[PDB]
Amino acid sequence: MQSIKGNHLVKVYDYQEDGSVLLTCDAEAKNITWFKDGKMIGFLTEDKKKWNLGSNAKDPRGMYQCKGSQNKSKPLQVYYRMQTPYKVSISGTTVILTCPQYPGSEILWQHNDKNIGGDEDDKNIGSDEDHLSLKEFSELEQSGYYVCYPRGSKPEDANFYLYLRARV
Amino acid sequence: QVQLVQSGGGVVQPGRSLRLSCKASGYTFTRYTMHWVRQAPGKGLEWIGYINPSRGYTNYNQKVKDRFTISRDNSKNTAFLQMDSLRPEDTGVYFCARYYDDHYSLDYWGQGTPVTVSSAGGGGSDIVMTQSPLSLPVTPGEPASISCRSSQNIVHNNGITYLEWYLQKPGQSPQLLIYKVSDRFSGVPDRFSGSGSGTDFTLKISRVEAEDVGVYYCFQGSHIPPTFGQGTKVEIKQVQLVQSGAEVKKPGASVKVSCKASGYTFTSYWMHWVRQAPGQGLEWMGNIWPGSGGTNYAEKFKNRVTMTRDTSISTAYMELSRLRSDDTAVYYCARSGGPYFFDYWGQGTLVTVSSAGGGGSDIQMTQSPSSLSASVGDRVTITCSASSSVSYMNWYQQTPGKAPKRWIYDTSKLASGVPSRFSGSGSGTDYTFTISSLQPEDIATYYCQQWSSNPFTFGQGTKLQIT
Amino acid sequence: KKVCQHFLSLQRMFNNCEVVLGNLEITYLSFLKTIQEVAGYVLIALERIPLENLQIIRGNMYYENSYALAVLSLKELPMRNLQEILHGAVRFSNNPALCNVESIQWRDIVSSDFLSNMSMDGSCWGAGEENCQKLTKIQCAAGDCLVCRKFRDEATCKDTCPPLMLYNPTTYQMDVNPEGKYSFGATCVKKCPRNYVVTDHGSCVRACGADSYEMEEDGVRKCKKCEGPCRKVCNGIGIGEFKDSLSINATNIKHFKNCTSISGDLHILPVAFRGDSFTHTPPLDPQELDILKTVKEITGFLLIQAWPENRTDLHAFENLEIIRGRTKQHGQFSLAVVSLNITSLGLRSLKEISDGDVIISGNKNLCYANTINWKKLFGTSGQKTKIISNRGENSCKATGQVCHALCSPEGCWGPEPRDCVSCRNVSRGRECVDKCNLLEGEPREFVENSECIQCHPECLPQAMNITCTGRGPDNCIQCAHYIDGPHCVKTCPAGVMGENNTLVWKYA
Repeated sequence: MQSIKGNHLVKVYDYQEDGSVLLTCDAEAKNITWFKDGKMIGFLTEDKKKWNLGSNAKDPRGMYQCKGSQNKSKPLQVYYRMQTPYKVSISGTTVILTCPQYPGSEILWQHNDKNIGGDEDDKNIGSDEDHLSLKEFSELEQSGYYVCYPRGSKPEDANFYLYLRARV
Repeated sequence: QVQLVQSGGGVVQPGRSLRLSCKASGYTFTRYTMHWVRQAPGKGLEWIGYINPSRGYTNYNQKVKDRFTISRDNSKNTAFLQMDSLRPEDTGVYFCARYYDDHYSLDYWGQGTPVTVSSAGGGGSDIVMTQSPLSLPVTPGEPASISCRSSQNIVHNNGITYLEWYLQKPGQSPQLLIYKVSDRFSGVPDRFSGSGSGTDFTLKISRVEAEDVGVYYCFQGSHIPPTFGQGTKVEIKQVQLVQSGAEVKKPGASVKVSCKASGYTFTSYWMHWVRQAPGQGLEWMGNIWPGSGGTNYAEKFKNRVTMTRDTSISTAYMELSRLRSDDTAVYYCARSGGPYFFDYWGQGTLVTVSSAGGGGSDIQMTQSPSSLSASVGDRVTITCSASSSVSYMNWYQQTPGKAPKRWIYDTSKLASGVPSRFSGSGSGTDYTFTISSLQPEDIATYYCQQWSSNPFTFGQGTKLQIT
Repeated sequence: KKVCQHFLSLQRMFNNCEVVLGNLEITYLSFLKTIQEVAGYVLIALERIPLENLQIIRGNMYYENSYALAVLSLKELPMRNLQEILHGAVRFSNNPALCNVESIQWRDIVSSDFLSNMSMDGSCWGAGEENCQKLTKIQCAAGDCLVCRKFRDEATCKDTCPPLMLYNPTTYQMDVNPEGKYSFGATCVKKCPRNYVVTDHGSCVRACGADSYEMEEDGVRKCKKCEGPCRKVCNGIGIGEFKDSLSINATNIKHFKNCTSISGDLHILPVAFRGDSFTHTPPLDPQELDILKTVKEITGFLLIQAWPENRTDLHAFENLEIIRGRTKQHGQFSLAVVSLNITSLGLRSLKEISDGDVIISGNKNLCYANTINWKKLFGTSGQKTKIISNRGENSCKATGQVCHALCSPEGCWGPEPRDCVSCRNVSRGRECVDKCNLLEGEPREFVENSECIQCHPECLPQAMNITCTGRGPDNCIQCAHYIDGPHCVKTCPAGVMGENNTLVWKYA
């Protein structure tokens, strides 16, 4: 989530005074090239480097990846609601997240670099195979990066992290 | 000291079930995933699966998912491996390993439990009926003689040498030729004849014609489990039971082979169901008296197969569940006769079972060299190639007769107690394990393991020796 | 006085035996000292065996032939009291270690049996000069006899104990004896003791199951003759050792011989008479099926779905009498003779089909079947017969395969006069002739409850009216032989037992 290890150089700049979603690219600044769903959405030649996806009220979504002088970085699944991507399902105040890769192994989940869904002592947090359910969703507290990985693998080895921002 | 203890193994007959126990000590059992690795004789480590003691979630290899059951007892800190319908291919050492999620390696390995799936089904039941010739070719019109020897004396309490030598013409149901020790079945010409006593028996074709072509498989009816012999395929130097149609399933599934009966009273003759494995001899599997539904299943499938009857329709179904790769065969449906077994046989429905095999899917680990001889002090380099990019590789050392011990984790991190002379290097699908100075204590098998995706893939292993 | 008939077992089961009613099988330490009298033999097969109290051997059994005193391969074996071995010969042979015995003669110890008296290796008898032969002949035999010739009730010597029955001339009939005493071993017992059952000869034995049957006609068990076959419960197909068998197979036919009450179910199917392979049983011979003829009740179901063709009836089960359906084949059928080639159903005795419904179907040559009134034979109201698909009823009538008019309209299980449910006339035993021998007839019987009762063979036939009104010689009207008081008799009583076993002359 916070670390860019694993080619996950795409991060959300959560320092916007307005409800605009700003994305940052962790690459050696020479020229920043941005992609959206594999298709390039812009090319920043020095100067500015953050990519504006517009107001967060527009529910921006897609797989955005950046590229400097090296190869393109790993994708960052954006899911705003105010390769197979992670599946987000919202029912009332309940949000369900699905691991894109479910080889049938014990899939572990992490939210803001903190494991979640392991202990059963949380009634509002349940894990069912590759399905992560979040009841009574808090917009300010549970939003952020999410990543799923089978037990044994590294979270940084995931193909992409899911940044969830939903107002329920 | 963290300790994993494997228990519950032993020698069992093919098809029997075994329950193993893996007690965990020295750590909180629920905090680390418990994994089982099977080490067959002469083969590399085969990751079977893992079970999460805290959540109860289980993962398994597709090959044994339909025959193995992994369970955990948090109150006992013991992991259990319940194996159903054990076959000879499952014979080997099974070891318990504690999975370190942060270290991305099974850090603690149990001493292992040896399993051998060989008991001759109680001994006499597996009356190995070795046929003296094998695929012996004969020109036409010659006094052929095919002899078969019986592992035990082929003499039942009733004294009738329930021995027979059935012919199987190419692409046809096997037919019975010698109904007793030397007689001939109706319609079986006098051209073929036989003789024998005790454990020695022989089948002779004084005149051999184009009809005589085929493979002659000898049944042995004295032993409670009927057992066809290996088979010599002779070469060149009404009532009809209709079988069902051919079907191909995927591993672990179920096939229901049907046999419609006409021409005889259905509820008056036992319907034994023999199965002829490709590249193997016939083996009886079980019977069902069409009236009373009673089943007598054999050992080799005693916990996988179910035979049903529909007397209303004069038909019988035999559902073999949890289909495995090596169960693929044509389950010919016979009717075991009065003084002769397997008299008139049906067409038989071929059923082939195999999955993708993960040739390009399951990441494959290729280690080079497989065996290396070096002097003490020479720099030893072992390569491990992955069929797909792996984020990290795990290196394990397994002493002969000892459990594998992790040597390198994270593809570069040496575990506690590992001398600095060992090093792992590489990324993705190319990894190297280097011993800068080989030592006399370093003689062992080194295996590289990929853990990016289940099931865990281990290399073929590099046997390092000191010249 | 304890009684007896591995060395430790014998030394524990014979140590206290004062008198053994079996034999003295001392073969191969000093466990016996007070064996007073033996009603049998003595199998002495070994060097110090006291045998002091051994007095009399009755020789009821013999090792080979009249072999009572068999010895082999015992100097300190002082059988001094053994003075007269009765009804046997002394095989006092093979005495290698025996001492002081050759000095004593071996002939005074036996009576009138010196012919088979072989013995080989005034005078002292046993070990030590303190013992002597003590000649008493050269009815006591052991020296108010100490050991009686035949029986000693308490102290008297008797040839025979007081009979349990003594003829009563006052009742003019051979009645019981109030002072009757069963001869337990060699003593007369008022009550058959030692849990011994009264036997035919009166000598109570603890085992009388051979050609007889156990009964309790009083407070003491009595051994009665086995009426036909005696009751011998054997589990059937489905219950017992054959619980997993699928039919009455050849390997399983033999164990059912003389088996009276098959407690499981006889279910002879095509496999049995066909012979079975995967069950490892050779074909059952049609002749061996006659073994089951002793069956008298099948507490189960009979689903006889194939019987040998050369037998035109199900003659092998011709004695089934109760087919009570504790278990039911297919739950509804109890007797289910189905799809055979039997001519007449032949089951002439089946008179209680308790539970199931009866389906006699498909037997394309079983014609006398449909006429039977299956209502009485069925024992439970949920029984409804299913007699279907047999040979043509009109074909049956035209072909003349109809019940012989010597039979009641209840229907008949066979053309013969034997197989008819009820008789239009009276019945003589299994069959039913047109008329009983009331006036004309050899046996000269009397009809009773529509059944012929053969008169007393000791009663002569009468040519003017009926011969004998009821069973028993007293009820006979004509008696050419002598008549004893108010009853006819074979002969007048002369050698009878009276108040003191007096030979009552009775009349001339």
